[PDB]
Amino acid sequence: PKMKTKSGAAKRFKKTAGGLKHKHAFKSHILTKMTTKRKRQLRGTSMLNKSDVARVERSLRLR
Amino acid sequence: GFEGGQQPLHRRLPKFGFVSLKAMDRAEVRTSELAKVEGDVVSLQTLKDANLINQHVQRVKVMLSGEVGRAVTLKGIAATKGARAAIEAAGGKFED
RNA sequence: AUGCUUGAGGUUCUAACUCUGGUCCGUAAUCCGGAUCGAGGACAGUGUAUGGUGGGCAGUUUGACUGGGGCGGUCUCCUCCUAAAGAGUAACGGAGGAGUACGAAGGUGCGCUCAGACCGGUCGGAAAUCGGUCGCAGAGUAUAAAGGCAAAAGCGCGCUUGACUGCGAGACAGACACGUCGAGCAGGUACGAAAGUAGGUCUUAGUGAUCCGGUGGUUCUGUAUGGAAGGGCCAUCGCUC
RNA sequence: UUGUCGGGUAAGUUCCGACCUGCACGAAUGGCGUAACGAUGGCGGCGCUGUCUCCACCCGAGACUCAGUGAAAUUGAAAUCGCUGUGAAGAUGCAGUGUAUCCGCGGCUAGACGGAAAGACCCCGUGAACCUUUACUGUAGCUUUGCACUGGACUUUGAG
RNA sequence: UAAAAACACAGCACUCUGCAAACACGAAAGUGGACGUAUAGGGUGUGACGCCUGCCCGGUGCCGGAAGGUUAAUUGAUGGG
RNA sequence: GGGCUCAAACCACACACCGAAGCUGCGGGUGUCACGUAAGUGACGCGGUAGAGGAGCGUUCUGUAAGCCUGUGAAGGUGAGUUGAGAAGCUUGCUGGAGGUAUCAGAAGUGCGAAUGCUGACAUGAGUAACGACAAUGGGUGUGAAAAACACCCACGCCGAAAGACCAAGGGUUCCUGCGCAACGUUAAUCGACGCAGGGUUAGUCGGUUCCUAAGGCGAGGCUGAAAAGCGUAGUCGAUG
RNA sequence: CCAAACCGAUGCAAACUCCGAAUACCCAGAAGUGCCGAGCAUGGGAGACACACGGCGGGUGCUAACGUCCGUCGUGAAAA
RNA sequence: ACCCACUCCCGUUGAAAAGGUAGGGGAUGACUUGUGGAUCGGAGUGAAAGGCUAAUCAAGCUCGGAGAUAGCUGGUUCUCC
RNA sequence: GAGUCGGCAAACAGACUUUGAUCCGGAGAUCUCUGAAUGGGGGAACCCACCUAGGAUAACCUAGGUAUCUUGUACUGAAUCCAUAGGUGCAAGAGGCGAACCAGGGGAACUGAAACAUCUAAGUACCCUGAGGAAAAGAAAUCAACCGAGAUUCCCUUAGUAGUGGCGAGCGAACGGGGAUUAGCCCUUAAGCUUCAUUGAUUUUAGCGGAACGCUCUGGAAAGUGCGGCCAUAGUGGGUGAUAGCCCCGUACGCGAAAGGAUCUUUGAAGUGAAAUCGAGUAGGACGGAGCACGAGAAACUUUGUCUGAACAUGGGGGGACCAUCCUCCAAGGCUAAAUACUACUGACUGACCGAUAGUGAACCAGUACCGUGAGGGAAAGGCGAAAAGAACCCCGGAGAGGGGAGUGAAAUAGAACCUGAAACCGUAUGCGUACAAGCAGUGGGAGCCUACUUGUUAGGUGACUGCGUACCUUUUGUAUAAUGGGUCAGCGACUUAUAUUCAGUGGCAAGCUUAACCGUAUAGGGUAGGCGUAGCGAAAGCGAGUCUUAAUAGGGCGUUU
Ligand SMILES: [Mg+2]
Ligand SMILES: [Mg+2]
Ligand SMILES: [Mg+2]
Ligand SMILES: [Mg+2]
Ligand SMILES: [Mg+2]
Ligand SMILES: [Mg+2]
Ligand SMILES: [Mg+2]
Ligand SMILES: [Mg+2]
Ligand SMILES: [Mg+2]
Ligand SMILES: [Mg+2]
Ligand SMILES: [Mg+2]
Ligand SMILES: [Mg+2]
Ligand SMILES: [Mg+2]
Ligand SMILES: [Mg+2]
Ligand SMILES: [Mg+2]
Ligand SMILES: [Mg+2]
Ligand SMILES: [Mg+2]
Ligand SMILES: [Mg+2]
Ligand SMILES: [Mg+2]
Ligand SMILES: [Mg+2]
Ligand SMILES: [Mg+2]
Ligand SMILES: [Mg+2]
Ligand SMILES: [Mg+2]
Ligand SMILES: [Mg+2]
Ligand SMILES: [Mg+2]
Ligand SMILES: [Mg+2]
Ligand SMILES: [Mg+2]
Ligand SMILES: [Mg+2]
Ligand SMILES: [Mg+2]
Ligand SMILES: [Mg+2]
Ligand SMILES: [Mg+2]
Ligand SMILES: [Mg+2]
Ligand SMILES: [Mg+2]
Ligand SMILES: [Mg+2]
Ligand SMILES: [Mg+2]
Ligand SMILES: [Mg+2]
Ligand SMILES: [Mg+2]
Ligand SMILES: [Mg+2]
Ligand SMILES: [Mg+2]
Ligand SMILES: [Mg+2]
Ligand SMILES: [Mg+2]
Ligand SMILES: [Mg+2]
Ligand SMILES: [Mg+2]
Ligand SMILES: [Mg+2]
Ligand SMILES: [Mg+2]
Ligand SMILES: [Mg+2]
Ligand SMILES: [Mg+2]
Ligand SMILES: [Mg+2]
Ligand SMILES: [Mg+2]
Ligand SMILES: [Mg+2]
Ligand SMILES: [Mg+2]
Ligand SMILES: [Mg+2]
Ligand SMILES: [Mg+2]
Ligand SMILES: [Mg+2]
Ligand SMILES: [Mg+2]
Ligand SMILES: [Mg+2]
Ligand SMILES: [Mg+2]
Ligand SMILES: [Mg+2]
Ligand SMILES: [Mg+2]
Ligand SMILES: [Mg+2]
Ligand SMILES: [Mg+2]
Ligand SMILES: [Mg+2]
Ligand SMILES: [Mg+2]
Ligand SMILES: [Mg+2]
Ligand SMILES: [Mg+2]
Ligand SMILES: [Mg+2]
Ligand SMILES: [Mg+2]
Ligand SMILES: [Mg+2]
Ligand SMILES: [Mg+2]
Ligand SMILES: [Mg+2]
Ligand SMILES: [Mg+2]
Ligand SMILES: [Mg+2]
Ligand SMILES: [Mg+2]
Ligand SMILES: [Mg+2]
Ligand SMILES: [Mg+2]
Ligand SMILES: [Mg+2]
Ligand SMILES: [Mg+2]
Ligand SMILES: [Mg+2]
Ligand SMILES: [Mg+2]
Ligand SMILES: [Mg+2]
Ligand SMILES: [Mg+2]
Ligand SMILES: [Mg+2]
Ligand SMILES: [Mg+2]
Ligand SMILES: [Mg+2]
Ligand SMILES: [Mg+2]
Ligand SMILES: [Mg+2]
Ligand SMILES: [Mg+2]
Ligand SMILES: [Mg+2]
Ligand SMILES: [Mg+2]
Ligand SMILES: [Mg+2]
Repeated sequence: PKMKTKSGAAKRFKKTAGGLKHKHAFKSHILTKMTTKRKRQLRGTSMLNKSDVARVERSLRLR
Repeated sequence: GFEGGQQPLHRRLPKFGFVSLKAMDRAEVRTSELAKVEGDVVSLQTLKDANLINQHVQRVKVMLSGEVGRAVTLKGIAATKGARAAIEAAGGKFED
């Protein structure tokens, strides 16, 4: 049968021309103790690291 | 996704965004594709006849990608500033 | 209060219901059913909903390291040594700390320089405050150690909120996720006459991913449409996980 | 701890009697006694004896030989010695050396880490089973009340 | 591979049970208890007999009580959208 | 180890020689680069587990193939020779007696020594242990191919609350007679509960059946239960009586 | 009769340092040699994550162990 | 007699998947025994040993789910570079 | 249309048949006993009855009837007056079996989640019920989205998307589109369906005819060799003594039914659909469940165990909380073909399927033998030859077993345990070696001897003596290891397949490429719905060679020059 994409991976990794976007960790619930610089530089999307692409590419059924 | 029992990357990172249900009926037609339509009038049904958009597509937008070969009329189809200039440069026109 | 809707206890009544009570019949029959008498009686009992109880029974969990295992200890973070003069580097190797604190103990401008000793001096003594000489950091630096500290980074005072918002060239570090430093630009400030300084604290510990839920905003979305709900985005809260 | 004392023996870690310092007895998970009973545990004696000193002789049945029939476990292949070393650390097989003509039969079990059973002890596996409980989460059953089956009346009970 | 000191036992005691008994097997009907009826029946412990069986009710269980607190389904006042 | 002492020990120096799959020589193969638009030359390489990369052999089937080979001898089997770096190929003697398959492609149940692998055959142990109650045999005669075991006779020994005679259960022809001995019989067998054939079992009274019931079963209706069913009344079976 | 400080002589120290190499490491330039390449990037396929001994520097142990734990090199692993 | 199974020896590829010889216990009883019947798989039955339920028992056998799962052990077949 | 009395499996007997047998097909007759088993009983294949009618006089015989339940009907009929319950007769029907498919009731666990409880496995396995050749469903109180579609069922897509999920492992749509089929009828009573006539068509169950070849060589035998022909709407069929278009049976093609079955049809007849008359304990609601992809979630919708409970087209349902507006439909009554599922069974055809350890467990007297109390488990075992021509006769031997001749046959070492006839393993014969010699048994060197021709620079066999040398596999840091595995041989025995997908190689086409289902005198061609690509950025609205962040057109992220 056809391959089933991992639901959790698809909710965290958007495919754009240029890689897979994802948000950052450590921005959820303990933020007063974090500097503004740290919280501002942990904001936005980012491309997936080279070493994690094949693993995530397999979690999604794109390989 | 199995990392040996370590918290997997597909669970360390947060879920984000929502999918757009409103964007499931839309399509983008390049200016290089407008000349492949039949009958000199580019429309919703005429683009489906030319097999340039899917049958379910309900709203179309034209963006500047390629050269408009021939003058055509865009009837009920939106366009970008660059696409609109290119279409009218080739002799085309827009209708509501 | 004559009269009026209806809750909760009690006492009666019989007509539901119950009888593993008598009698008659089906019937050649201790089942059963019907009739009738008697006894209870809206109770009991059963369905459904609900609280309690419940190893009677079931499904399971009950960590790892480890000079075998168990017992004891340890598990994350910081400092020193091991560590072989770049970085890194193990042992149930040798030693200590952390799970905070501070709206001032932050910023700035201005000003100052400790510890200790000796001599003199009311209580006053080894040691309190005062004066003088030496002293030159042996003090201090919220806190463990190490590395720093004269433009003191130590101490005092005035004014303050830069413990700002968006960012960010470029690096260090690094399996990843995280982490560290940061010139400069814009906005808006504070202190200073000004050049300037300020994106916390001399530095290095003081910490916890995701999911889920909560709160404040939001030009996003809104299952016919307009709303709304719900969702997204930004900010933030809840783990001795 | 074979406690100490007494008895029993030539000599008694056992036994019997006692002491009390009961590591850590104790009163229906009964305490302490107790005639009778026991293929019950411990200890002593008489008798009796090949149990033993210490074995001898004898009688049957095997073993042994002949004729007939005819298994077994095991087995990588064998031209399958000792010793001292070496070596995955205890050697028929390696090194050095010694001894040693070839092949049976009766015997014996020192070795072939001899055969037999993928050690049962021990540890491990995010194995199993069954058992326990104030482990967790459930649950049969038992129990509480609401509603239904389920009604009449009279009386103590709030607001309209 | 264990015949025993284990189990049973007569006797003892505690407790439950008023009969459609408790209790047990059964989705239930029914059946056992028992064609019995507290001198009976079940469960529990002890274990002929003799002398006896002491103290503790704090814990847990069981029994009794119900003033107070807390407490389910249910009902739906009120407030906020 | 033998043995060794102006050493065959030790110290110093020197000149020889031995010694490897190292190096060189000679012949061959192969990898990668470069020159070659060629055959080939040049240089440097060529131990190897896990593992990656490359290039092949062979087997069965399909197409090529209504072809080709084949009774003047196919496949298979068993020897010999020969060719290639190898998997392997080719030629041929014998056996065999009717099928085989060139070449190039295409498909795979495609290659075995291990799995205490599975099935069959056959070894080793080994002509070894054993021949199943230590109640016991001896002789004569016969028959027979053959007699310790069969039959008969004369003796001996064993059981005799059985090792004798029965009834039941269970078995099922094993009973008797003729013929027979391959296998079966733990040896032989002429003998047999063995092989082939024939024969043999006679009931009013024995035992069943029939009559009657116990425990218990089933059970019309009936009561109960998701269904399947459970229970049970009237009945109807059910001996061990 | 003991003894602070100071003075002089005199030793020790992984967690002492007024000093302080060799090496090693980082960077730049340069010749030749690389077997035709060493370097880096991207991608396809892994295996491996039980190591052992020897030397050297160490901890630990008794400067015991064919011990144990690191660093570093060599060999075995996988090499006759 | 019958039922049983305390001791020794033998036997242990046994005559025997639990026996035999010699001794041993009960032997009118809570006895032994035949025939028929009832109770069984989280179930029965148990003078209680986790005993027994067809040489099988801390949950029988048989078929099915089923090729359960096996981070474990074993094995994995022609050639060359 | 000439043989026959079935097979193992023949031998003698006795017969039948051109007065048409055997054989094949249709229709009849008979059809013991058991089994739903049905008169009662029962340990299946057995025991015991009764009633009616007839016929025997003895101890019976023939024929029929005698189960239960449901439906209907008739007669009777309690407690209890009428009744009713009950009882008796009659008529019709049912029961049981069968591999799968269908609808429904009940419903696991292992497993996965690298533990495990929610979840998964899965509404699966299994148990049970009912029906039919199909079943079910089915004619919008349905979607959609302001445009419209127009019952049901099935296939391909949409799409592993939306969503769901200890947001873990997993589960997983719909809208829309392309197809296959096409059908709608009624409750003011129909389309249909069933049965019985009836009119014609086929079809099935036996059969008939069916072309055309000779010589020659080898050979046991010709179909093969060589030469020369003929048939073909028949040429790659099976046999026949080796390989056959022309030898036989067949094949293409053309005919054929007394009788039965079946399917289409044309009319007719009743029967049914049939619930009557438009849907009330219904819609809605509360609680607890189940299903919807949806696990309570903000949870619509369906369904119902408990409890309640409307309106009447000026009404009601839905459009995924909910409200308003709009759109769309009319529930609580029914019937309905086709496309779809399956094959225990029958026939034909086919296979880059097997070929006796394979293929069914079973090629053979196989669900047998055997094992088990039983449920159940469950084998092994094919080949003489063309033809039995299966060995007359003689000899040894026990009137044996087995052999030696003879004979048959092409061949007997094809002799019945029979094609071929491998290996392990066991022998006999010959050659060489071997009884002073230590070990993975070989390898390097090497004398002698023997054999054969090539007569010694040869081939083969053996191999004294001597250097070196501790099997293999596995597993390991490391194995001669005294670690593992193998007694040996022969046969079998382990990286497959499907569907999605990525990368590489090699092709087609190229800003395009490609179809799926499906259609298709069918590997063609059509079908371009869909998928991928030609544009990105952003969570998204959106903008777009840009976009996002931001006050910022500044910086920065990603993208754009193929
Ligand atoms: Mg947030
Ligand atoms: Mg299209
Ligand atoms: Mg009640
Ligand atoms: Mg438990
Ligand atoms: Mg489980
Ligand atoms: Mg551990
Ligand atoms: Mg360093
Ligand atoms: Mg260093
Ligand atoms: Mg003073
Ligand atoms: Mg002073
Ligand atoms: Mg400070
Ligand atoms: Mg809306
Ligand atoms: Mg919001
Ligand atoms: Mg004493
Ligand atoms: Mg004493
Ligand atoms: Mg006690
Ligand atoms: Mg007491
Ligand atoms: Mg006692
Ligand atoms: Mg006794
Ligand atoms: Mg002998
Ligand atoms: Mg030794
Ligand atoms: Mg011996
Ligand atoms: Mg052993
Ligand atoms: Mg083991
Ligand atoms: Mg015993
Ligand atoms: Mg007791
Ligand atoms: Mg030399
Ligand atoms: Mg050499
Ligand atoms: Mg060389
Ligand atoms: Mg050369
Ligand atoms: Mg080399
Ligand atoms: Mg190599
Ligand atoms: Mg072949
Ligand atoms: Mg083999
Ligand atoms: Mg192998
Ligand atoms: Mg022997
Ligand atoms: Mg012997
Ligand atoms: Mg013997
Ligand atoms: Mg005998
Ligand atoms: Mg003989
Ligand atoms: Mg007798
Ligand atoms: Mg006889
Ligand atoms: Mg014999
Ligand atoms: Mg006989
Ligand atoms: Mg019954
Ligand atoms: Mg009945
Ligand atoms: Mg009877
Ligand atoms: Mg009797
Ligand atoms: Mg350099
Ligand atoms: Mg590891
Ligand atoms: Mg490691
Ligand atoms: Mg190491
Ligand atoms: Mg070591
Ligand atoms: Mg080690
Ligand atoms: Mg290795
Ligand atoms: Mg006695
Ligand atoms: Mg026990
Ligand atoms: Mg047993
Ligand atoms: Mg179990
Ligand atoms: Mg399964
Ligand atoms: Mg398995
Ligand atoms: Mg009958
Ligand atoms: Mg019957
Ligand atoms: Mg009456
Ligand atoms: Mg039926
Ligand atoms: Mg799991
Ligand atoms: Mg039918
Ligand atoms: Mg139908
Ligand atoms: Mg409309
Ligand atoms: Mg013909
Ligand atoms: Mg032939
Ligand atoms: Mg209606
Ligand atoms: Mg409803
Ligand atoms: Mg509704
Ligand atoms: Mg809506
Ligand atoms: Mg309708
Ligand atoms: Mg077979
Ligand atoms: Mg064969
Ligand atoms: Mg002849
Ligand atoms: Mg043949
Ligand atoms: Mg043969
Ligand atoms: Mg000699
Ligand atoms: Mg020897
Ligand atoms: Mg040689
Ligand atoms: Mg040697
Ligand atoms: Mg080891
Ligand atoms: Mg070695
Ligand atoms: Mg070995
Ligand atoms: Mg050995
Ligand atoms: Mg072995």
